[PDB]
Amino acid sequence: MFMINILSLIIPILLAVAFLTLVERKVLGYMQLRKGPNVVGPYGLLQPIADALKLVTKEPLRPGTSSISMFIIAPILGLSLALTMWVPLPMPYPLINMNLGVLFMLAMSSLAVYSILWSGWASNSKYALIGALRAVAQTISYEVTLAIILLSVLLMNGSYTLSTLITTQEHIWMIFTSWPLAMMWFISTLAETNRAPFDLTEGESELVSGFNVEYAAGPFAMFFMAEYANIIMMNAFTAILFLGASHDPHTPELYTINFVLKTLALTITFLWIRASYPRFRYDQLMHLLWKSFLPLTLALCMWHISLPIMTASIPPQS
Amino acid sequence: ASATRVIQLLRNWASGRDLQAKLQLRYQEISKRTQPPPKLPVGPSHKLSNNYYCT
Amino acid sequence: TYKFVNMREPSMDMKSVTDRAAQTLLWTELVRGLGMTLSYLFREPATINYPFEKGPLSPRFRGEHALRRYPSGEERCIACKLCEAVCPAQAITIEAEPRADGSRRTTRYDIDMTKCIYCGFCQEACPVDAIVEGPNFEFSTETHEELLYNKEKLLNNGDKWEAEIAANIQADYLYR
Amino acid sequence: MELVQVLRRGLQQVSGHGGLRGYLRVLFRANDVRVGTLVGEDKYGNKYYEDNKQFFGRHRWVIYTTEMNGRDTFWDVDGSMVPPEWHRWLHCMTDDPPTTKPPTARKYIWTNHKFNVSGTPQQYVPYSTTRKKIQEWVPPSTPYK
Amino acid sequence: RKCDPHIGLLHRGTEKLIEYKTYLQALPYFDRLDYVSMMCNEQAYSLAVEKLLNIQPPPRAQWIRVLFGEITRLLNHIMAVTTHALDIGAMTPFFWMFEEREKMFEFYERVSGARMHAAYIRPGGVHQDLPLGLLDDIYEFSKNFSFRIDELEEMLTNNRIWRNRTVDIGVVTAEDALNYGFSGVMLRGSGIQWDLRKTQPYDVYDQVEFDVPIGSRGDCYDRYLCRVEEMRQSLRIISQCLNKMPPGEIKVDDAKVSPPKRAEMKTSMESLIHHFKLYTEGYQVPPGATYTAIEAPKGEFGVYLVSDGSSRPYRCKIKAPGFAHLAGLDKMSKGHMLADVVAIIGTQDIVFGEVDR
Amino acid sequence: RGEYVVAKLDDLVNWARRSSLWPMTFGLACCAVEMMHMAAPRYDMDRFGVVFRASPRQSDVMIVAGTLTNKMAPALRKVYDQMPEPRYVVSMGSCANGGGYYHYSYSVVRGCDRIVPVDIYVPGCPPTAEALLYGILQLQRKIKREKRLRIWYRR
Amino acid sequence: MWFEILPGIAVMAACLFIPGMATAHIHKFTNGGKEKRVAHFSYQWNLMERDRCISGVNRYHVTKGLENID
Ligand SMILES: CCCCCCCCCCCCCCCCCC(=O)OC[C@H](COP(=O)([O-])OCC[N+](C)(C)C)OC(=O)CCCCCCCCCCCCCCCCC
Ligand code: SF4
Ligand code: SF4
Ligand code: SF4
Repeated sequence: MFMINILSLIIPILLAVAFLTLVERKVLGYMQLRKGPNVVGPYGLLQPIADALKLVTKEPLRPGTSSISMFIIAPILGLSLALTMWVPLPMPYPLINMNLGVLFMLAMSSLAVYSILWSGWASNSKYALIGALRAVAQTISYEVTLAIILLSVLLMNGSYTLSTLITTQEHIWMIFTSWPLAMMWFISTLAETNRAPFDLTEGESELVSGFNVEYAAGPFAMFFMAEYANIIMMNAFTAILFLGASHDPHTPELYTINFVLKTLALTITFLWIRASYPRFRYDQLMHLLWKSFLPLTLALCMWHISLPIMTASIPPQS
Repeated sequence: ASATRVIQLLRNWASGRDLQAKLQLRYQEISKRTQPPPKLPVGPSHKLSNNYYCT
Repeated sequence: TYKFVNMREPSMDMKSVTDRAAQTLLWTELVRGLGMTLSYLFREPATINYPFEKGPLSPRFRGEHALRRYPSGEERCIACKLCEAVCPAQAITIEAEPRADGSRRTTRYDIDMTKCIYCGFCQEACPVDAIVEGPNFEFSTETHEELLYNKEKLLNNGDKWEAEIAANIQADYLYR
Repeated sequence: MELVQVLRRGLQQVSGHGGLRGYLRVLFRANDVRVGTLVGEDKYGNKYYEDNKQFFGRHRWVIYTTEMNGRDTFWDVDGSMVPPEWHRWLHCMTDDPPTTKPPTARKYIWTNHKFNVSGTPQQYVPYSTTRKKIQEWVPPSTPYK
Repeated sequence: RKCDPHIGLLHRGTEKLIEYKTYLQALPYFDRLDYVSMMCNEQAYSLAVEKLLNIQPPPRAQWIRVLFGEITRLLNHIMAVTTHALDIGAMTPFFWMFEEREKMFEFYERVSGARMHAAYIRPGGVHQDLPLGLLDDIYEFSKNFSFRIDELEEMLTNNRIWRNRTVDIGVVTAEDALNYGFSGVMLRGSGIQWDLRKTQPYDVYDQVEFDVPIGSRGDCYDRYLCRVEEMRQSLRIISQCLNKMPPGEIKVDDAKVSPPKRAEMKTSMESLIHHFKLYTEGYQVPPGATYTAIEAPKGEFGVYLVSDGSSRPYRCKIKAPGFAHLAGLDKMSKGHMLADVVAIIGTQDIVFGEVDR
Repeated sequence: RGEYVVAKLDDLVNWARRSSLWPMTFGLACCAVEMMHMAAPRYDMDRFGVVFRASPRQSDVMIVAGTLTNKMAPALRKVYDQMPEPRYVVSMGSCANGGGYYHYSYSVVRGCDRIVPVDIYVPGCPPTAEALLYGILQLQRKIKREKRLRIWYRR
Repeated sequence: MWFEILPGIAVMAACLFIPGMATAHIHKFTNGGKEKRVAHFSYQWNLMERDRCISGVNRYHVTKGLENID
């Protein structure tokens, strides 16, 4: 009966990912005083279908210098890990109840760089290769901050079991206990997914296409769908560690909508953040992390690792 | 500009600055596209006398 | 007179340092950047929908050319030739022969539409304002040839756009 | 309290659009669901509207006819379909709709305004309208001396 | 370490085509010379030509000339900062304030009849008069304009990541900027005290109060504050000029250099002959050479036209503000990252239509 | 029958093609500034499902605008060839259309059509944002009156 | 106005609502009314083997109360 849930999980993400592009384009439009796509169907709702299959029906040129095997592998693994990434989400009852689910989340988040690296190298372009190693060096540099912040956060949870988050974050949002790490976690997310102001990996007027470079209908759509698949979920991870909701077993629907709205509102801010702020330079993008975030990250981890022992409030791992 | 007062407070507070009285785009203050006929003046040398070009 | 734009001494009290320390730590000038973005979202967009609406123009607009004619019906173009001597792209081309009666009307008036710049000079040049620039600006095409105008196409524009430019010049000649 | 009249306008929008079918027609064909006063109607079916409250640019608008000069048009909205007399008021070049002040009567004015004809058999093709030069010779008709 | 560009992607005839046209036919060249600020170019060319003819424009015509000259001054600084925002990553700011540019463009359409390439400033005064109500439209826009530039100001100035990407990122010292041909704002942001508006008050500039925005060290940030302050000062030059419009004329009363009024054209022969000859060969400018520069809203814009005692120019080399300010790029980018180069351009104003003379 | 099937499929494909026309705006001169008035809050360019896109690999219509010199000519053709199928180039302005007022210049190629197969000729100097938007709408209808599947079906 | 955004997020939220709703309901349906008993440790696993063995129908989510014992 089970392939049901996999399909009932996967296809909604693709549909949610696709309509984020609409939501992004329209939000940005109103952000910078515009209307956005509104002529292709009612309020542009059919536009996502218009461009998507368009990005499947336009000719997919293979660059002459490109290595076909890697040029195909990079979108495949970039897309594949994002879909598998959604399986342990503690959304009411998680599909995959991996007791180490948070490690599972980080393990797959450390392989999207290969999708960045190979696609940059496979294109075999000077513009691609400087975009690639720069892009990969940015994202794995934010790995250490990404890993430690969680280690501070779940240290009060009890384990890395994602479903346990709803039990720990029952009476209050966990943001009220780790809000110094809140924006610290949140800001690091845009670094990983490469969204403005941390949008050095695209740079439409600077990197023209960034790590996507010479990608068109076909592999590009996967990358665009992949990049807009990670954005939707880092909300869900944020909306699970941080702000959550009750999970009354009699009405699992109550947890659904409440969780969904938070994962919607946060995605707006992701889209909202890109609107205002300028775009980072690489030196500062690395300077902010290694020098303005790491010392802060280490200190909070010490505080969050001694606080439960100080107050005799260690969490139960079971 | 036409929004309700409550949402006007929202954008007013989010900006902290009076966006209602000095809203960006035009409204019923511009000069009517129909205008009275003009009667442009004459130049500084439109005199029928003592006005030789040599002067 | 002059006015300094950058020089400024930051106050160096504990409250001032805390203010600046908070500003860097708890991002307030950053959030202000977000603060007035929402004010822009919750605002009416200025998006003119097209062709349903139209951005305003003036009775002086310069666009598609259209050679007019007298109220009796006769062509205003006298072959006075002045429009060429002023046409700074040399787009127009006028050559005339004595008509059957004798009144000279140009046997060829071919504004190379992809040559001119819509000066208004040709309008300002004509002593009988034969050549005008109609308010139309939506006359794109797909073949480069259809841009290349001629005497007949000019006359058709004059007969098609006739009421508008007659009204526009009627309400604008006083300024001229 | 401020919410109810806003939704009242939203429901009044369907009332002013002649039912749900009319609402969906304008929402798809025009993508502008707005109720405005009928200022005038030209000789093709183009229905013109005006709303003072709307800001400059949305002050006056038009939903085009479904048919004019042969071209069937329901998803074929174009800007060259506006007749010249209404081209003034619609572009807000003058606050005087043609239905109020009609164009000065002339014999040579086109009775039917034409849309953009490019890309179709009746499009335009340039040509030299001068007569000729260098008139040639002509001999009697039996050849070789 | 080394940064020399290669231009000519928009090199065009300009001066070469000018010699075969008359002065009036040469006016559209300056309108299209730079593709950003149109009216201020005709300010230079008309000023240079009227200088050669020893004909001064009527006082009113100067007042419209300055009014639209500063309206275009408002046009220029808007795109330089907002394109810098587009470069620096802020896409929201250039959409907001640019809607305001549609209002001045609408003003351009009302007066000249064209949306951007007005061809309005002519030798011997402005070509045509303002429509009845254009002054009111300026005030309605100007009333809310500072409100819009504050919206630019808040999010594009104190933004922590805008500040660092504009502070210290490229700087020129005093004598170095002076000796690189930098002029106008480029020196003013580097601390040099100089401005063509006041030191050489061309046109009616000696009757309007404004403050030049001299600044600190002179990095990307320094001239950025200078530019926005220029817009605020340009707003007063508008406001002072808006309530000072005198009841005068638009053209000189010398039909030999100014086309006669159309009403008198079809009635008086002297008008008809003068209109005929002026529209066939134009006025003959007395021989000589003259380099006259005005404060462009980008830099020092001068035309060194030489008159052969004919109805056409002989050579009309331009002092392009973009040209001389592109000359400084090599020293301007000593020791900076590759991603900075676009911002290094952004603090300056390099419109590829104007740099090529 | 089969003819109706391919006609519906032809309708569906061109509906996408006449919707997501991501443009290569390759303007160089004062035709370029007036185009942003078509990417304006006044007239939205994004409202017709089209967004100004970099990376010519993913682009459909190339908006060429501004005067075209000989120096730019080699660079314009190479990017055009890099542009994927389908690709349409819209000549904007008098200069790009036939050379314009910079016609007889020694360093201007008369019109972009001499280098690239122009699909839409938008006249203007500058073409007002409405006028060039009208050309985009004209190109949109051109995609509608396309018979790609019909030709393949009736080959 | 800004409310035209809501239809864009409407099919967002509803579509994003269903994976959580589904993976709960089939979880309810598969596990005989109750939810899928989760074995994070060996205790909760060799537990279910006792229930699966004792049901007689080889289904863990089948309960046998006091009516079962003799
Ligand atoms: C008993 C109490 C124990 C704990 C007490 C802890 C101390 C008190 C609290 C301190 C503040 C919290 C921790 C530090 C946070 C800032 C870290 C840092 O380095 O900041 C300065 C850093 C660096 O600033 P800087 O570089 O100008 O200065 C730092 C010093 N130097 C120059 C030497 C590096 O700047 C930023 O972080 C700016 C923002 C970058 C990201 C851009 C997007 C921002 C989006 C904001 C809106 C959305 C917010 C969402 C919030 C979450 C929602 C769920
Ligand atoms: S259009 Fe006017 S100026 Fe030109 S030749 Fe004819 S009459 Fe003379
Ligand atoms: S308006 Fe056009 S056609 Fe007339 S003279 Fe000027 S450039 Fe030539
Ligand atoms: S066609 Fe006209 S507006 Fe366009 S670049 Fe050439 S001169 Fe400028």
